[PDB]
Amino acid sequence: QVQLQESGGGLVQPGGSLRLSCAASGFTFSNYKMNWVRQAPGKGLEWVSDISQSGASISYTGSVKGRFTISRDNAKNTLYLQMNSLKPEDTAVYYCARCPAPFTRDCFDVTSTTYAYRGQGTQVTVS
Amino acid sequence: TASIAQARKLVEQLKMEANIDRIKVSKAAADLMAYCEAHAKEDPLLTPVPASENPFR
Amino acid sequence: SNDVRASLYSLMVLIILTTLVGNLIVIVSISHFKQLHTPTNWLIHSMATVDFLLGCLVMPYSMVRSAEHCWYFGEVFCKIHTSTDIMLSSASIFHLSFISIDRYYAVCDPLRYKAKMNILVICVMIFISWSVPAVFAFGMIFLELNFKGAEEIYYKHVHCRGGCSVFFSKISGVLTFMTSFYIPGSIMLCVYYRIYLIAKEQARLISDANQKLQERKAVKTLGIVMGVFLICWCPFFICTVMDPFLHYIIPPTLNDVLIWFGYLNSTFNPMVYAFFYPWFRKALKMM
Amino acid sequence: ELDQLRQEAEQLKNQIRDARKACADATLSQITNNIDPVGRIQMRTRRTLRGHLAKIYAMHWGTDSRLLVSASQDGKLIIWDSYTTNKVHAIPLRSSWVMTCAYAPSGNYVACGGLDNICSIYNLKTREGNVRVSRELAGHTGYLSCCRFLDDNQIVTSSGDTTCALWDIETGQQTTTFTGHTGDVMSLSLAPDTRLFVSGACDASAKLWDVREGMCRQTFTGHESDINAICFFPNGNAFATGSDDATCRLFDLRADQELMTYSHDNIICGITSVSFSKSGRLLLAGYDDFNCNVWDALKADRAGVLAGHDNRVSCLGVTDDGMAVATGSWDSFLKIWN
Amino acid sequence: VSAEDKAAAERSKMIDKNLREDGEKAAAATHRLLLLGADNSGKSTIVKQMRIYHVNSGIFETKFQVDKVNFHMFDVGAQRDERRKWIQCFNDVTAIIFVVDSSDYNRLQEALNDFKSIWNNRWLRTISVILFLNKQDLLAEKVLAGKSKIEDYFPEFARYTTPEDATPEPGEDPRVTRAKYFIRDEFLRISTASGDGRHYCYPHFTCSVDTENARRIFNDCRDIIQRMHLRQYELL
Ligand SMILES: CC[C@@H](C[C@H]1COC(=N)N1)c1ccccc1
Repeated sequence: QVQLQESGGGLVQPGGSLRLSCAASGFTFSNYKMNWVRQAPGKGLEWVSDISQSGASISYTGSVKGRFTISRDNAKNTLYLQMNSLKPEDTAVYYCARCPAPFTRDCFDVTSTTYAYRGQGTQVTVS
Repeated sequence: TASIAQARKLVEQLKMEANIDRIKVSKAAADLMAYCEAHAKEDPLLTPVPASENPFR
Repeated sequence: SNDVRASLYSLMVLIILTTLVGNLIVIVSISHFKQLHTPTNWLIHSMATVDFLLGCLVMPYSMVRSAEHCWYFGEVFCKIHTSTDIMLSSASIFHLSFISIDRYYAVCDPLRYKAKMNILVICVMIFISWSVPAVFAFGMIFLELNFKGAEEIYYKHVHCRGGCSVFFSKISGVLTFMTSFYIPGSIMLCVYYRIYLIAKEQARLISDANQKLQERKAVKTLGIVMGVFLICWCPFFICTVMDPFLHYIIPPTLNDVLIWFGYLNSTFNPMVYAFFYPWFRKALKMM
Repeated sequence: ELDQLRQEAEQLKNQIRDARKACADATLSQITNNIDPVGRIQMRTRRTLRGHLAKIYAMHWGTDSRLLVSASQDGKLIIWDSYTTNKVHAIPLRSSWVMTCAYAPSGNYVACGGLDNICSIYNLKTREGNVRVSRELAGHTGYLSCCRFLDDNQIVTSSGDTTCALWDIETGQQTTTFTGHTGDVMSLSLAPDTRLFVSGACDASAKLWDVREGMCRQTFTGHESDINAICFFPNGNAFATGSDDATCRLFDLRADQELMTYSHDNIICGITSVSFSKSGRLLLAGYDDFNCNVWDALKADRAGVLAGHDNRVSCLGVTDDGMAVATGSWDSFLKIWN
Repeated sequence: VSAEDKAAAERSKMIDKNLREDGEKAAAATHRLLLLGADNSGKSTIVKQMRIYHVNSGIFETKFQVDKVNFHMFDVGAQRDERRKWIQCFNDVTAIIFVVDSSDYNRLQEALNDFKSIWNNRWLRTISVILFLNKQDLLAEKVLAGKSKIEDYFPEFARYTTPEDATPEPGEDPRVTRAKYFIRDEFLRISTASGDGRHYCYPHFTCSVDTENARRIFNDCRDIIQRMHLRQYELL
């Protein structure tokens, strides 16, 4: 069974830091590109960052560029997101998601409403 | 209210799936082997058929 | 010398076999594979048949005439041979011009290429290329219009050279030039220059955009095409049309070498027009 | 109370996994170790059905094992005579985006469907001698990816709206709606007894449904990407799936879990179609790498290759008597292998 | 040999002739195109004339011609938000019309992500994209208003400079020109990062009252087909 159990999150002061983790199981973590998706209250899902299979090609959303840092650990099958210098606009449920197919640079359905290969989510709140 | 309904539906479905009588993988594999070997001689792909009987010659 | 004659015969028979093998390969590959049934491929197939018939019906006898000056075939066979040779050479050059026109349409009118260059037009072009040379060659040779008005000179020229010595008078030489070489050659030159210009513009734009947001394949392809055509045909036709002028001063050795250079165009047409492109090589590899 | 329900579901999943592990007495690879290998399956293209002028998306053999229907994006639904290569019928399609086609077991009907979200039934046997749309089955809110005939009046269809349906052809309404998949259902295969059927969706899960009751009997999860094909074992107690992770997996209904995995590091291209031979010993899978592989259902060792297609192989079917295998591809041809 | 066999062969020959005629009729000066975009984008209003509906609920088809050349433009409307599967049915269209709402900075990153998946998709690698950056009038209104800052959504806009090759409108503001060309470059960097030479991106700045979109699609399709022919003939 393909599942993506996340961790981290919780209360944090503005300007604080959090380190979200993603326990990936049921698939070859080294084969799939991985993404970070968050859903702010009252808004739809928004792609935050992604990292390629090797870890060379990394991209970020403009609103979080420079602060957040995604890191993958293919040995332990875990995905991280160093969420330092947080802002009150960053309070959202952070879902881990992976691209549907391996060996591909294209990831169509990741911010979908009912995507299958996504995690349950981590509640991150800033106060 | 949609989330709790979906969760309870999933729980009921999982309960129904769990409440089944499974057999041993050894028995399943033995039965699969038995069927394959019993119907082996009736498979033209497995054993090539003479060109006279072949309808695609 | 016997050694020189044997070497010349070996080289000429190698040319003949190469021409026949290449043309037959092109013909069978186009006529057997269903994916290679496009009208352009049909035009190339017709050109390959022209060159194959040339290599089967003219080159074997022109080979023995080149080495041995005696034509051991008679006058009627000479008339048939000359007529067939002119027919097939002009048909091959016409097919080259028609292929150039087809590619010009494919490049300059790409949104209407499948409509304009349909099988009906391609068959019309094939019929023209097979028919107009035939009428021209036969009605100029069998009706003896090539030496009409220069009869006695023609007689001295044929007596000295050998049984067959394709002779053109000042008037029939210019007409043969303008009918077999210049018009199709000029058409090919203009359309490949236009294609080169368009391809150069496209490559420059693509390179510019790429480098801003961050090799001479037209020259290789069109240079090969026009170089093969010109090197094979132009010297022979130039010396053949100057020959009626300047008091027939060209030695026969130059004429023989240039006529075999012209024959080499039939050898090199299947290569350039089929084996150069990747789809034909893929079809051959699949076979 | 969402957390409590999630914990209940998690412990139910743990119990199911523990039951499967307890039932996992041995492995198919271990038990089939002593089995003699099949050898080298050399299948040669016997006939090539030309006449399609565009990419080909589906085909289905007839019950008589002679006539087959094919679909393409040219808008044509050709019924072929595989014996003589003759085209028995050529049915134009309203929409050129069809992704599936079916041939009724009685032979009187042919169905098709695609991006129009509509399954169209065509009456092959008419008094006037022509073929025309008998009825159009509407109600799916997504593209229809597979349809299979139970009889002249009942048809099961799968759609991209995550739901399979059972239709009353004469009435034209959904007798039963099957729900539970969380992704686009790509393929559906019927049981030999037609009392059960399995579906493969884009959630890496294959579900066993009950035709009469309309409930998901079992769920199988062993894939890591979208399942593109599915096919019951001839015995009816097992099935095989082909997914985008370049892997075929054979599941057992009674054992409730995967038995064997058909994959290798050489293959990286996804799988588009699967099918079993008459005995079930050979599993044939069509890939995106322009050809197909003839696996061994028991030894899980590749025993042949069906090469000779110039584009992606989109469909693959085996005759009911096992005589021939017809594979369609995007190069606009069907090839019958034997 | 038999009478039934002869009749079947005659029927097959008639069928094959009918299909050959139908294919020749259908493939003559007819180019299929896929219109993609979001709900906010004016994808339905890109091509004004000839909005000839042929909706079957699932796909809204529009047919139009420019200079004796027919274009069919499909809009897949009635499908779920997941599109990684049915997008493979459009892998032989001549071009893909991608429509982006330029003035909507919130979903611009989503549009960029969608554009990159299509571009790098295995089955859409050989298809060019005719990018229509719609709502330029609204983008200009936003830039003049200044209430919303594009730097917040794209930090690299501060270091951005207007390209030299720009062709601004005579009555256009330098800030508007910089913003629109910034969006255009954001799309073109993605295009050129992995374009393999078999497809290109053709960007155009459009409004809601633009009537030249059909001509733009004609010209870009002509360029696409010309480049394809040049590549086929080894001239490019
Ligand atoms: C009789 C001379 C030939 C040339 C030879 C050279 O190679 C050939 N294939 N024909 C000719 C052909 C057309 C017009 C005038 C003359």
